[PDB]
Amino acid sequence: FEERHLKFLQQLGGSVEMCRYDPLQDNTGEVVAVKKLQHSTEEHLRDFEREIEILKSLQHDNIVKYKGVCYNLKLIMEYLPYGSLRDYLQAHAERIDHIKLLQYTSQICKGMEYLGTKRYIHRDLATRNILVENENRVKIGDFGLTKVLPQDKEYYKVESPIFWYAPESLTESKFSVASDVWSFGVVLYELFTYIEKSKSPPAEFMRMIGNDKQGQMIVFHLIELLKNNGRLPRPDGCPDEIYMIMTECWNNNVNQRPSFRDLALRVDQIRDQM
Ligand SMILES: Cc1csc2c(Nc3cn(C)cn3)nc(N[C@@H](C)c3ncc(F)cn3)nc12
Repeated sequence: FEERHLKFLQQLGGSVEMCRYDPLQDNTGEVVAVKKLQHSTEEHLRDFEREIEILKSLQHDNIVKYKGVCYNLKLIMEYLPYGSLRDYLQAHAERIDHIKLLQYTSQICKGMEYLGTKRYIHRDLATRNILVENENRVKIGDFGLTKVLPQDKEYYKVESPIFWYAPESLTESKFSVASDVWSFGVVLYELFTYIEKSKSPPAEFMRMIGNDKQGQMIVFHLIELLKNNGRLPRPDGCPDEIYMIMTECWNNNVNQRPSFRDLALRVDQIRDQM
C-alpha cells in the first residue's frame, strides 16, 4: 500500500480514517479503514506493530480483516459501513429484536473463542469495539489492547475501561480468557440495555458506588462493590436466562467463569427456543 494512493474521505474517530485506495487515479479503488498513531512515541509504536502482527495472524468471519500496512506507520483494514455496535444499536434499535441481539452475541463469542486458540487476550471487549458489517454480521473491530499470553502462564500483567474489568484485573492487573469472559458479560448487558444512556455500565456502577465519589476513590469503591457481590442490575426486558449468563460471567472465582464455547452454545439454544 502506497500513501500517495490513499485518498482522504472522512475521519471515523491514534486515529481511524476512511480512505479510498485508488492507485490508478479514477475512483474505482476500494474504500478502506486506516488506523494511525497521533502522538507517535517509540513505546506507542512498538505496541502498534504487535497489534498489526496480531491482526494479520487472525482469519475469522467475526474479526475485522487486515489488508496491509503503509510507511509513519498506518494499518490498512477492510471498511465496515455501519459503524460500532454501540452506535448501530442506538440508531436502529426499532429493527433490533432479542433474536438479533443474540445473533450478534453468538458472533462475538465465536470470534472470542477463535482469539483463545491463538492465546490472545482482547482486554477491551465493549460494544464500542465491535463493528457492524451488515444487519446480519458483526466483527471485533479493534485490537489495540490485545496481549499474547506467556507460553507457560494462563494470565498477563500490565486510562483503563474499569467498568468492564474483572476484579483481578483491577486489583492485580491480571488479564486472561476469564477476564475477557467477565467483559463479555458486560457486553451482553450493554446489548440488552440497547445502550439506554442512563443504563450504561459507568452510569449504573456510579449510582451503586455513589455519584459523589471522584477520581482515585472510584476504583477502590468499585473493587469493594464487586467483592461484596454488587453487580449490574438485570436490564428491563432482559430474559432471566440471559441475565444468569451475565452473572455467571461475573463470578469472582476466575476458574468458575464459563468458556466462550459453552457461552456460544447456550446463546444459540436460547435463540432457537425464542
Ligand atoms: C460512524 C462509522 C461508520 S463506519 C465506521 C467505522 N468503520 C470501520 C472501522 N474499521 C477498522 C473498519 N471499518 N469505524 C468507525 N470508527 C472507528 C474508530 C472504529 N474502529 C474500530 C471499531 F471497533 C469501532 N470503531 N466509525 C464508523
